[PDB]
Amino acid sequence: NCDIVIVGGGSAGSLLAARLSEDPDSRVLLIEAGEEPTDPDIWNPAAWPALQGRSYDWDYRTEAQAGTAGRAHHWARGRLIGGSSCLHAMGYMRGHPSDFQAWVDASGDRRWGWDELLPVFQAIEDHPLGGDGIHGKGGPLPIHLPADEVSPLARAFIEAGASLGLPRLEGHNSGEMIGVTPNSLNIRDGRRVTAADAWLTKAVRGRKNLTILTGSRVRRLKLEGNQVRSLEVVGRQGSAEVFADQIVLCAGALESPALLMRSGIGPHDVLDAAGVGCLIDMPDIGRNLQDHLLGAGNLYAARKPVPPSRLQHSESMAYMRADSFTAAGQPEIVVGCGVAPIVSESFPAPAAGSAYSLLFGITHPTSRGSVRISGPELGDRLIIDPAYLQTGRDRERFRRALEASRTIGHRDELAGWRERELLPGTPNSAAEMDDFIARSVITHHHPCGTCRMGKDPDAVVDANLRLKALDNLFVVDASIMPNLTAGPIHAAVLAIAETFARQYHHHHH
Amino acid sequence: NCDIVIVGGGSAGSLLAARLSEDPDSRVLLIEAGEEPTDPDIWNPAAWPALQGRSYDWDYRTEAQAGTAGRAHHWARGRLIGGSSCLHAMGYMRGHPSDFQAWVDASGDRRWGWDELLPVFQAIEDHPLGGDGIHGKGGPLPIHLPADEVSPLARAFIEAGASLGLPRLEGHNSGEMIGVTPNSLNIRDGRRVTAADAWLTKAVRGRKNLTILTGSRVRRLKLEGNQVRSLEVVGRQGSAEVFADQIVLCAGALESPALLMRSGIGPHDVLDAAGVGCLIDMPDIGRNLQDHLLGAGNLYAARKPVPPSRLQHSESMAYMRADSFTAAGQPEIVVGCGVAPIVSESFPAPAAGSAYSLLFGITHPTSRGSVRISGPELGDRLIIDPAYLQTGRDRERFRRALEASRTIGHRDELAGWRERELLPGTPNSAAEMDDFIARSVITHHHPCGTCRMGKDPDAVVDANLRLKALDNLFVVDASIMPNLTAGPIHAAVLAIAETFARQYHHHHH
Ligand SMILES: Cc1cc2nc3c(=O)[nH]c(=O)nc-3n(C[C@H](O)[C@H](O)[C@H](O)COP(=O)(O)OP(=O)(O)OC[C@H]3O[C@@H](n4cnc5c(N)ncnc54)[C@H](O)[C@@H]3O)c2cc1C
Ligand SMILES: Cc1cc2nc3c(=O)[nH]c(=O)nc-3n(C[C@H](O)[C@H](O)[C@H](O)COP(=O)(O)OP(=O)(O)OC[C@H]3O[C@@H](n4cnc5c(N)ncnc54)[C@H](O)[C@@H]3O)c2cc1C
Repeated sequence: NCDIVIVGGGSAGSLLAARLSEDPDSRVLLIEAGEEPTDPDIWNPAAWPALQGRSYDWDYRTEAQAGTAGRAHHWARGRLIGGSSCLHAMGYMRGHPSDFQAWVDASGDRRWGWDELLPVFQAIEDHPLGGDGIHGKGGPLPIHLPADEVSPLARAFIEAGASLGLPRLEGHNSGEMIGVTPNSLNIRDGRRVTAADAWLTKAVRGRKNLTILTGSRVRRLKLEGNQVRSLEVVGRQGSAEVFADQIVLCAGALESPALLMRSGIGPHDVLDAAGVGCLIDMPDIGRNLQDHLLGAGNLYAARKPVPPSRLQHSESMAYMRADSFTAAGQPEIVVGCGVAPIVSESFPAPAAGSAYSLLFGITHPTSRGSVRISGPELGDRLIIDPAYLQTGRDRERFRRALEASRTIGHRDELAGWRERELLPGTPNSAAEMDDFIARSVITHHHPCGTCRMGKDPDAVVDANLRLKALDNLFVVDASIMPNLTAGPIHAAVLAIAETFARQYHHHHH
Repeated sequence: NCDIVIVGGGSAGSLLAARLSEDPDSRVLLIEAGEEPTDPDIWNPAAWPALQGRSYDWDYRTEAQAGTAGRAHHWARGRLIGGSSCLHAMGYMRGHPSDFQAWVDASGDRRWGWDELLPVFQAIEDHPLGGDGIHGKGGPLPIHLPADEVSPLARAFIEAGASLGLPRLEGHNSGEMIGVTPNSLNIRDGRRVTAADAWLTKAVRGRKNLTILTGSRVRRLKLEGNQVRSLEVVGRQGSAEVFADQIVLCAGALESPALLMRSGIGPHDVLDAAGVGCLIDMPDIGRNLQDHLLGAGNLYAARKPVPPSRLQHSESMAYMRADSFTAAGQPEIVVGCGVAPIVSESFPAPAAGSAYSLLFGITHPTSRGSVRISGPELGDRLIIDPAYLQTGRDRERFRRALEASRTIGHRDELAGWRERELLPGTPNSAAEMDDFIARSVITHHHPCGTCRMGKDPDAVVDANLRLKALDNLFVVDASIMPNLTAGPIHAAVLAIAETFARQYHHHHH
């Protein structure tokens, strides 16, 4: 019998399959819904917005969002070995130490603090500042600090921000995140590196104690007593039952609580509505959904042609406080330089090369949404409501983000690039700004929180990532995050899986 | 002062004048030796062999070639806006990915690899397969895939090759070059399209920051310190001095190293012999000259009249390995179907309509020749020795090419066209084959390599196309190619200029 089954071979799942199978005494099975990657374009960094909407994208549609001008949103997730890492903008941001302090407060466990995560991040990273005592050296995930390849537009953006008082950082990962810098990227020798590339190497896949099962979707967990006894797996040509001593869920922010709910584990009323028998009433499963938004966008017509970028198109995020460009601390808002004229569907697209967008957002939304299954079946669509822009705090912070973006946008340092502002123009009121923001915001693609880790009775998992009501079931992916990190969450997801991997090797047999 | 002077308005120069002047902050001067095109016949695709030997052709004469039965050869180059593109057989072949791999090995820079050149080619091309993720869409250079206009002879040729195992391709540009297909052509609405037509549009020529100076020959570059300070330009009614911050050489495979040598930059001994003072001893300038040859030809008497072709007369190149019609990979030899009885001057011409030639060649000659000035003046003839057929490898490969041609030529699929083989007949020995090949080969018109890009100390330019000994001087044309591509080199030349154009917009002010 396999000692451990991992469900979902995305970011967290790939790390786990590799790290757990390092113990030759433990048999590991990885079950992944998608196929093995065959698309060449996904290893081309500049083709990243061009692969969602394709075969290996799950492509969800949220409920209409009252906070975003009644707009419904498309959430793209990866369905292949590598998960969302094969689709991602490949930016690497650990987050800010204060982001993780709130995890310690929520979990009651210092292992989720910056100080304890430091060696964890280090184990993950192969970073050119390795030796720092801060950044990792020799880890499987390459971190690349762009310098020469940074587009001239992005450099002018960086100068604009620096001149307002933002300090110059080397990447966002030293523990200091407020400031001005090119985003660090998971790139090596010009080619993007996925979590699957980094951990699921030829050598790893060759291990006898590791089995990878692709094209295979886990439909239900089967319970006996206080334990998961088996998994029903649906494959191309039939379903089958897999037995395991320990089960780790890595299906991501949407698919993990979905699998739980299909299995009879979740809010009783939701399960009833979906026609699923309730075996374990867990009211928080699917709740506390969080995501970052980006206003698309503070659009500027360009004085000269904008090139299609030597990198990943969103080259530089400037995190900052909402009220000052000089103040330090935990970020509150962000403005990013987009070397593509990125706009939501509420706006006509400008001819390519003719314009660029400053993207603006808030780093720690207080809005909280939910996901729920609509039926027992795999193909029954999830009901996703991220509750975008529902709180006054989120709306107000968003106004400051927009203002900050326009302030950076109109700097002399960008006068070589800027012909004029196309969007928003000049709103005369909070109402008009709110309306522009509502029409412009799009997902930053960081859903998380739906199986929240916490020390309170109704949290979904405890500090050890164990589902509270059962004894051999863990959730180890974005779904457990008590709160969003300031920026992109891939690194935090990887850190979650690595601390779980360590915890596992630490206690078992 | 002009920020940039471009020398030579041929293929590379036209692209550069257009692309660089897109930055309205940079003043661009294009200096072209020829006049503006006035000859109507050069926009008639079937008149292409009829315009060389005319007013706007430079018409060089090589040294007698010991490897080609002591024959001297005529090299025709364009002298007009558009350069060699106004004279060309208008075939479009990117080359094979392995061709460019050797550029990466020579330059030490991945930007010269197929993967990096892919978007470059894409930016250039307006191709009916655009959307591919391979072929370009919307670019200034139209690529036409002939179908209905392909002559019946060429179709029979294609069938002949297909029946031996060659796969059917749609053009040569997907990354797969071995196989059978009509050549793709730079044609739109029946009319040929030059590089000048494509990039130097009315709108482009109307820009205030672009000056085009025709009838003007650059005689010398003037040096101060490690920089070019000015150019001596010779016009119809006198000479004059032009100042510039940056100088880009686009004078082509012969005229670029010539201008360098006249300027005191080149092999010290060669400059002495030509009576030019040596300011910078650069031994490789003028060396590593490469060119493709075509045997003219494997001549067949026709069973019925051969029409003067609805296209460009050489409609179909079949690239292949030398030892098998079924093997894939990088080409080694080529056989092309000529809907004209093309023969070298060593053979009497057959009456028009009475015969056709299969043209045969090797794709990657290992022979290396040289160009050198014979004096300081513009009208002092270049000494050109391409060293045709000097290596045993080139001679041996050529025998396989001839054999392949005769094998295709005698196929049942061509029995409707073939009356009998006129040339070579049947040689009984390697010696007799070598002699026939030596008398029959003519230039394919792809000279290149004379200012070779490389990472070694004595290369002429570095990976960035900057002349190694100076700080503001670039060479951006066929002269920089480390090696020939498998087929015609226009696309590669255009790719060279486009990656330079991108590199320029990327770093300056
Ligand atoms: C377009 C896009 C761009 C992004 N860019 C960035 C970025 O630039 N920087 C950053 O930090 N983050 C980025 N992210 C977010 C980051 O990629 C994700 O947060 C991270 O990959 C989450 O990892 P995960 O393990 O929680 O889930 P995933 O990586 O999504 O993995 C879940 C896996 O489980 C599989 N699965 C799901 N259900 C089942 C089932 N029932 N049975 C079997 N298998 C199943 C899925 O097919 C998938 O492989 C981006 C996300 C997207 C969509
Ligand atoms: C007859 C013929 C047919 C061809 N057919 C094909 C084909 O079918 N497919 C293909 O891919 N390739 C073909 N080629 C090759 C292709 O045309 C050339 O390789 C390509 O045009 C090279 O471009 P270039 O910029 O390096 O030089 P060119 O296009 O030759 O441009 C050089 C320019 O510099 C100018 N110049 C030179 N010296 C000076 C000076 N000192 N001062 C000012 N100006 C100067 C010249 O007048 C000319 O305009 C053909 C070539 C020929 C001759």
